[PDB]
Amino acid sequence: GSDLGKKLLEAARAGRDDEVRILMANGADVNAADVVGWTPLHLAAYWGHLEIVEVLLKNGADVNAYDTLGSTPLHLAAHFGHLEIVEVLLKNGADVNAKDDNGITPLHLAANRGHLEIVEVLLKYGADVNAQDKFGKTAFDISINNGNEDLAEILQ
Amino acid sequence: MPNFFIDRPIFAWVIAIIIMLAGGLAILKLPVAQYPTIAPPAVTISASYPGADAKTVQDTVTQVIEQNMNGIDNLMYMSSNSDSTGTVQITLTFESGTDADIAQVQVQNKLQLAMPLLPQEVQQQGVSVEKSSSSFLMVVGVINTDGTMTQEDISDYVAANMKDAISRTSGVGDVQLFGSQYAMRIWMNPNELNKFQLTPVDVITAIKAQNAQVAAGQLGGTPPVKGQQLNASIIAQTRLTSTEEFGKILLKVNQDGSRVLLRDVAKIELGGENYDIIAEFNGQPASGLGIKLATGANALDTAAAIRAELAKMEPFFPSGLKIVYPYDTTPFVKISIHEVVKTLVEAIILVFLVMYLFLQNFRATLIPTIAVPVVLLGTFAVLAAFGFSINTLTMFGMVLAIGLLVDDAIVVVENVERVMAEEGLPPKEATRKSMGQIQGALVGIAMVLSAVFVPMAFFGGSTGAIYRQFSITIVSAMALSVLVALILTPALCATMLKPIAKGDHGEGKKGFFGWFNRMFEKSTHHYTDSVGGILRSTGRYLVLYLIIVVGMAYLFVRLPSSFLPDEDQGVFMTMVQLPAGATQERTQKVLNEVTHYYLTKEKNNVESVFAFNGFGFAGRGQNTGIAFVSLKDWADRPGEENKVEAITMRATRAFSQIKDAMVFAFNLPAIVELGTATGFDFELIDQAGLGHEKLTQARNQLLAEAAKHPDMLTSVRPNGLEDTPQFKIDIDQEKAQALGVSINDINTTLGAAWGGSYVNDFIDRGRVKKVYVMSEAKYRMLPDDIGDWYVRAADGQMVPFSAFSSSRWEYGSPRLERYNGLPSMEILGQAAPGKSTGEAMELMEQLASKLPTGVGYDWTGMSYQERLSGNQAPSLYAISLIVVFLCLAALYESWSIPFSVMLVVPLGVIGALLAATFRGLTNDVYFQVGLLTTIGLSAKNAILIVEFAKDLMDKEGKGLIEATLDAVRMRLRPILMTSLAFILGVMPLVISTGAGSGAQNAVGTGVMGGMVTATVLAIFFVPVFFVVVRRRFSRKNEDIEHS
Amino acid sequence: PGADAKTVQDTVTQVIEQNMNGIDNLMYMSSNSDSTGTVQITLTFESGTDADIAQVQVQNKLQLAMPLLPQEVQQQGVSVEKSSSSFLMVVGVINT
Amino acid sequence: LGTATGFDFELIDQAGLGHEKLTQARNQLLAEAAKHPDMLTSVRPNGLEDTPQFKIDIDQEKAQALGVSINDINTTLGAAWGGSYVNDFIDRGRVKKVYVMSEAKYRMLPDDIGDWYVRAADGQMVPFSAFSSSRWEYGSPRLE
Amino acid sequence: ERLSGNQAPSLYAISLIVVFLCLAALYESWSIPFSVMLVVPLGVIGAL
Ligand SMILES: CN(C)c1ccc(O)c2c1C[C@H]1C[C@H]3[C@H](N(C)C)C(O)=C(C(N)=O)C(=O)[C@@]3(O)C(O)=C1C2=O
Repeated sequence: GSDLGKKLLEAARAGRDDEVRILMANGADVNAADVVGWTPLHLAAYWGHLEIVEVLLKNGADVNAYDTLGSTPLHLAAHFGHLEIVEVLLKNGADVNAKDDNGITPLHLAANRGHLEIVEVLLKYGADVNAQDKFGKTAFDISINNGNEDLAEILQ
Repeated sequence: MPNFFIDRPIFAWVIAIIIMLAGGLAILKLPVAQYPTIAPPAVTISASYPGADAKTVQDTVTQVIEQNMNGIDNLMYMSSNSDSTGTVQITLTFESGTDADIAQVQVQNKLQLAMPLLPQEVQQQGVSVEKSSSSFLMVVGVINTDGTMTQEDISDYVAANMKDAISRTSGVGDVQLFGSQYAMRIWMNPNELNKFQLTPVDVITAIKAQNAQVAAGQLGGTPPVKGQQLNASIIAQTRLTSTEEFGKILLKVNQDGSRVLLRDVAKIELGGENYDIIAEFNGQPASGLGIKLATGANALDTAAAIRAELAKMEPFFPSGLKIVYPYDTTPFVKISIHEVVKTLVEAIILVFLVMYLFLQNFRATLIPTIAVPVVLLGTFAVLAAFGFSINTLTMFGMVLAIGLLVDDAIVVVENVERVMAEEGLPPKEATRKSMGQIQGALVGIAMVLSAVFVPMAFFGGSTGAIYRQFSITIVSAMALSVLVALILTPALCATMLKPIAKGDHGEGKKGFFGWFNRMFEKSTHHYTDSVGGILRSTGRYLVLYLIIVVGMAYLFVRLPSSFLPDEDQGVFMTMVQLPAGATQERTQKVLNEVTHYYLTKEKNNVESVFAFNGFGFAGRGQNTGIAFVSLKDWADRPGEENKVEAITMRATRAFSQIKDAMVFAFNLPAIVELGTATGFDFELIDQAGLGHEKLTQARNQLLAEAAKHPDMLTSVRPNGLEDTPQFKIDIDQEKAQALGVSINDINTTLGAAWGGSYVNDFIDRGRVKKVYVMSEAKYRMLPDDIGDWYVRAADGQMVPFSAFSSSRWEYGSPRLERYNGLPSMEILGQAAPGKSTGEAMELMEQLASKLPTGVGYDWTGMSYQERLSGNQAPSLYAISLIVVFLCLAALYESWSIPFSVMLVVPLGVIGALLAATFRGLTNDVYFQVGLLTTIGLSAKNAILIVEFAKDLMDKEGKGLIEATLDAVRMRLRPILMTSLAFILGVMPLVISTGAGSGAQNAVGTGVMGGMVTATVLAIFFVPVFFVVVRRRFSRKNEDIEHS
Repeated sequence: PGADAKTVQDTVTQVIEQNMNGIDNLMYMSSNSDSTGTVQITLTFESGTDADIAQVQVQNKLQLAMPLLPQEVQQQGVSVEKSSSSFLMVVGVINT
Repeated sequence: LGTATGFDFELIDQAGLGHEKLTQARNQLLAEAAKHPDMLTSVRPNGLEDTPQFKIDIDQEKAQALGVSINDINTTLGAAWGGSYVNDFIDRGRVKKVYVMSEAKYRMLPDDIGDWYVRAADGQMVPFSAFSSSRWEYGSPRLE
Repeated sequence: ERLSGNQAPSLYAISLIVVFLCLAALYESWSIPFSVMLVVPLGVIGAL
């Protein structure tokens, strides 16, 4: 990293929109990453800061940045139920089938926590329903392991 | 009583000497300490879970213990933190006055019932229960200047050779080692383990089996066979004692018959029990001891004894081993004793000077020089009687009692010299008459001064603990002063004073004294002339009195209040905080720069920097550190710019440029056992089951609102740490079962390699110590190392961790807080400039009331006490007023005349408020106690004026004005003598700079200001009080003389 | 049971001794560990110490080292007694 | 209170010198003291002197080769020769202990060691003489 | 012994001084107490 990179990261995590905008205006790197490879977009997707996500994307943030274990902001937003952020990310070109180092996709994550509406959005945008993580498991396998009957239906 | 001892001056001397004897004995035997117990008693439970994260610690240890912490007497609140180092501390704080030994025993008994519920690894570390509210007597550091020892070597030497001798020294009560005795460290290599189809499980099993101490019975053991001739012990396996013996533990015998020894899969070395803290003294590896005073011990005795014990070990130290003393409260305590004695010795000299200036003979001068030391010595015996100690507070109690003690001596002696001169009466008979005039009033004064000072002792909490010290000291000195004034000083007046010819006022003396006597006779005439004219139109001065009373109230309301002055204690701290996930090595560079700065740009002021990499006062962690700066003696640091406050601001400014970290310097509190005292201490509490993330959100909400009232609250901030990245690794149960890998082998391999594991004990040079297994560092650093660890399946195949695990980054807490058993987040803060912390606290609660449902709050620490002790000052002093009134009503046999004494109270207060306001000081406890001694003296002056006036009317028939004028003429000289001696005696305290000057300034300037206006104003005002009160409450003729 | 002196001392005596600090009014501590499998650790306190307090504080420190003792020693029961009082009487019992 | 006559001296190992060196130092001090009989008399140790003990070494390699576990070995030796508290039983209504120990005649002399067998993983009975050696040495019957 | 040998002379210095003081009050004299205190060896020699 470097100077204004670090202030943007903490700004995106804390949810300080005006300051994100100010640091943008001053030439801060939208794609500045910390030690684990999280960008401001990672941070804002994880903490659910929808407006910061938009502002970062409007300013050319890599929508498909991956951390050191291969996870993208879409993974985070889908895993922790941030539906509106999942739509914004997909609208801006987020790889709906991105896999982390474990073969895990946003659909696996959304399915594992039961976020039915996120699962439908991801499917609408072309999520491979038969995608398998490193253990051979699909979102369907996840659904029936969780006993989530509604999800199990939707995932054919 | 005075008549009895006038006729027996040797019996009087004998009582004085026995009093002095009892006091000197007390001084050789009383505990000495900087402060008495002031913090509420706290008990701390500490436990350790090696390799555990904060949430694991809290949910397997903290909550289990907390749920058993009920049914404990006098508990005020409980708080805990559980952190990423595997450590939990639960602090239970008890009401002031709780027996801390009982509180500890009850906590221990509740804890011991939850012990079987704790993980075995936590039980094996030892769960300690300690009294944690006492503070360090001294911190000993230990270095090796030869450069030949790591901190682990130094800690082992301290643990094995020094720690217990210290613990055994006279007056020591607790001892904390900076580090650990050696542990046997097995550093595993996962490549070599896999090569031989082995895991940490097999290593741990082989150590337990081959590092064992076996009970084997005896040859010829009982019950024996008939005819047995031999009895002998069977000795089987014994604990291993060396790295070599651990290395040849046999793990395995291969197929070809070759041997896999422990040293073929691990490095083996004596090392530390853990490695979270790097300790350095002036940049060299260090260990040390934190030493606490035993309850009721003499601190001066213990420090000397500790230093002697370490001197006697010094010849048997390994070459280079050096003891250092970065912290020791003993020197500061000695300065306090010396400054107080200095103040007493010179107050006696000043009384000599004033006594000679006015009474002009050396015989009269000897009597206060005798009586005052008798009362001070004797006061120690009364303190010994009540269990008190010689401390900063009791000693300043005695310098505050000088004015009252000196006054008793002057009042007795000056009155006999006046009776002799006005009446030509011989010594013995003038003392009998003079004592008859003052004796009843001296006893009423003793009651009245008890009602002034005793209610103080009933304040609650920490402040009451401080006041109680002043209250008991001053009352005991005062009572003893009255006894001595009824026994010894009359007998000394009757036998040492030489007669004065009637009407002789020394006006016919030559030289300076004759000038003085003619000037002071003139002045008394102007004074009584002035009072006469004032008495002609009393209404105008009743309006002036009201102006003074309103001005006092105005000044009082605007004087900022505070707790105890900050002191330059010769030591301060500098905090180091690095970003999330920052490593020990990165924190060490910042501490090195901090250490370099102090030993370079502050070389003249700094003696040492004791830097601790791995803990701070926000919490523990690789990204946190503290440097404790010990300064050269105050003597070698002359100047405002070389005091702690100035050094601290320069350092903080200099460290503003450090980019890797937040680095802040700051002074210690006056009472480090209590801390802060400035500001408030807020607890946000999860009272539904909202969970940590929701609690942080609520906390951030409250913090944002608070920053939007910067006119009310400033610097409101979390006390703890923010969430940090963590590595979340999921074990796939299905794949493990498919491969035939058991979950116990999986979790034990991961835990032992990456967190380390306490296996069992061994014997190192005769002493039992621990064995720990852990991966060598280079195979446990980054996520890619996870896959180099193999676990053996049931079918014997080696399976890499990558086959049955997945992982991801997430956020979680490095330090979880709980308050009274519920998840909590502590918020510090303070009232904005010129605002009351009591009102800042009201805003905090109003903001808090808007937070999401299920979030609640509570106040702790100094703020808890405030909310339970604000209603005290007016009611405790209503009580004091009423009892003073009642005592005065008995003394004068009147319901109205007490008002002419009680109205002098604002006269000293306005000068105290003026002196503190001008000097920019605060209404702190030293100011408050000075107020009561000033009020005490002023009331005593009025009581004797009014007593003389009333007696002149009652037993000599004089009318109101003649009696009032004559009383005021007689009382002028002793009032001025006491006030000149006391004001001078307190001047060194007002201008004091240096060691302890914060306290001395505080007692000095309110007292000096109060003394000035009390005397100047009372000698004109209490005649007005007496005349208007006598005129308003009356019936038949009293303006005119009668028979 | 069945332990030699060195085994007793190095698995029981030292473990307990290392936890015998932070006790009020302790003058000295002594112990012996012998071939019968027995250890006695005697802590002696200043004259005037409340012996009930001294016992309670010793017991509390001991009880923290208990999980470190071999299970066979825990199962025998580790007693903590005031040992400075003397025998009022000794009763013997025989069968004639 | 006891004695009251005389003195009560403690010699203390303050480096890690160990018991044998401490006995030597003690014997040194006792010899000197006996050479001032005008000053000190009857200065003597309060405790006991070192006595022969039977030191038995278990060979870890041979045990592993035979498939005999060390736990079965040490438990067989300890329970038979030292005895072992197993659990509790009820005797006429009152709870009391159960102890297992060898009958006296099989636990008296070194030759008895070899009459004790431990079962290997493969089910064979292995005599203690197969995986152990022993020697006489000196050690303390009472450590202070 | 090593913590209580300095006691007998100082504890009895104290006793001497207080006896003197008590005698001085009884007789209203600093000197007459000596004519009592000097009897102390007279009983001690017979005991010895
Ligand atoms: C604040 N404190 C007393 C210090 C200061 C400097 C230090 O260098 C250290 C400590 C704590 C001590 C506690 C000791 C403890 N014990 C007395 C051996 C201990 O069991 C632990 C533990 N939590 O496992 C340590 O951290 C510890 O080994 C340790 O490494 C310390 C340490 O390194």
